[PDB]
Amino acid sequence: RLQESISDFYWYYSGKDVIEEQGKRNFSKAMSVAKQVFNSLTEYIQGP
Amino acid sequence: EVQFLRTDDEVVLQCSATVLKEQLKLCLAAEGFGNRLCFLEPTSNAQNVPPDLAICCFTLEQSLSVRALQEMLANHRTLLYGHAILLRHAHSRMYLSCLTTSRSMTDKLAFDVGLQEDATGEACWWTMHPASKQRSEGEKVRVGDDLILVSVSSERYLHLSTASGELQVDASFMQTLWNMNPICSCCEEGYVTGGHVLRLFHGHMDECLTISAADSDDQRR
Amino acid sequence: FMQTLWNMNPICSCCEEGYVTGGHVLRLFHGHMDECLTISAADSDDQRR
Amino acid sequence: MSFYAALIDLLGRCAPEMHLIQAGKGEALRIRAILRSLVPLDDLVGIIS
Amino acid sequence: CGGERYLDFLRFAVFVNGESVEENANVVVRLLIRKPECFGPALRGEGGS
Amino acid sequence: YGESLCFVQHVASGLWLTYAAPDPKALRLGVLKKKAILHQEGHMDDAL
Repeated sequence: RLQESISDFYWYYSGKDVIEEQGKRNFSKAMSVAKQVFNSLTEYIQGP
Repeated sequence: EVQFLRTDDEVVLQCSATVLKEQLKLCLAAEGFGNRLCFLEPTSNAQNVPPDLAICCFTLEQSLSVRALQEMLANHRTLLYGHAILLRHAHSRMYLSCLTTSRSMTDKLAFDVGLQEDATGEACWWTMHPASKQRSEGEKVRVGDDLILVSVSSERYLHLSTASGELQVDASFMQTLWNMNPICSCCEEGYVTGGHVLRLFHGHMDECLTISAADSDDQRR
Repeated sequence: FMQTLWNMNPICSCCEEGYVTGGHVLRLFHGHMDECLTISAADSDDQRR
Repeated sequence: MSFYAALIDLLGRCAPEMHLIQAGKGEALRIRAILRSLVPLDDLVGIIS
Repeated sequence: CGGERYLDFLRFAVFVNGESVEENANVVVRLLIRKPECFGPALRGEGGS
Repeated sequence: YGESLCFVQHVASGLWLTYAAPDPKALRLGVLKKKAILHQEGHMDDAL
């Protein structure tokens, strides 16, 4: 779900030359969440 | 291994109707040249009467997210529920579209569905949605799945109209379930496949199977 | 004090975890647990048929 | 009559603004086309008459 | 009557200070077309005066 | 339990358990009751 949201938001900003500050902040929140999710999945599978 | 519809595949759209307490499967069809408007060709009898599939067949050129479609309009992939698809007639090289014109006096809001020469515009695009609750958006479309098709341009469903005695195809706010049935996915070079026009040559290309020319006495039988 | 012969017939010995076995009460769910097979509630007109 | 009048007022208010129309925004054009399909002009003129 | 009540609520929501709010208006139109009973027995489509 | 997808088939007839489909005005009511029938073909969804 998060990936779909990020893809749509990237499409929204695709034509625009430069992302503005609020868009940067929103990307940053999304990527921090995705980072935590990746780490959690990695930790599930690790050991293995 | 559950077959997943993919772009560049060729499909036929089927709908089911109950007439005389007897189920009937009907395929969307368009001649293109001469008549742009779509109609329904029954396929259930099949063995007693062969249907004309060539016009019925469509190919999935593109599947896109709504946002990507918006950007593209401003300027082999698996299908996902909620994406927008572009469908090309195999015979006429035309695009399926929601026409502005309406013929149905029964439903004033409804619009006719027909072929369009150019891919430009929202009309040619359609969005897929699950017919059933268990299916959810973002899920890969599966062969045999019942689907709901909504026009981007008109926000109306591809619909089967039984109000008139004759069965008709229209874009309406009422929804009709549709099944996307594959005909071909990928063909190896050479390697004859069904549904293709070809010539039959008796030997080393000298002579071929044929029927009598026009206005012949045999009546071309 | 009179005796009767009896046969002890097994129904189950050991079951693997999960792995449905016969003779157990269970629920039938059409899809992802939203709805289940059932009959009409009490005092319904259909007579619970 | 009040119900239908209120529905018409809501739809007209939902209708896009002129400057969006002019800019050519596809969503605005789509909304206006939908509203036009829902309500034909002849009916409005008849009601006004 | 109840339809009128809900309709004027949606009016106040969509239209503000002489200008339409497209964000709410487009959604209202989509919802209404999804449920065309809100339009009325008239404007029904099939068999509709 | 909870994993397998099972289709119920009446052995003698060979029919497949499935929902009847809404009768007219049932969709108007929105009732969650779908009568179960034994049918020759059924739907995908029949799995239990």
